[PDB]
Amino acid sequence: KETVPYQIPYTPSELEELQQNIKLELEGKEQELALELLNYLNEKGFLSKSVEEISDVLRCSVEELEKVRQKVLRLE
Repeated sequence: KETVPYQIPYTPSELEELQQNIKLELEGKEQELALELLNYLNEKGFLSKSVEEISDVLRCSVEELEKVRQKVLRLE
């Protein structure tokens, strides 16, 4: 790869795909958190920090954030 990529820093397709996949996959008390942070800050989601970060920001358990993230990341 010579020239710079296209998914940098962050692309819309990724964010939109993340939120959609969240509400399309997760549910109950899983998609809410994921979508919450996603809509709360687009910069924090696709390439968001470690699970610990998102968890600390959402004040929710890391385990949950990990499950939702893995479910929405499994697509990749």
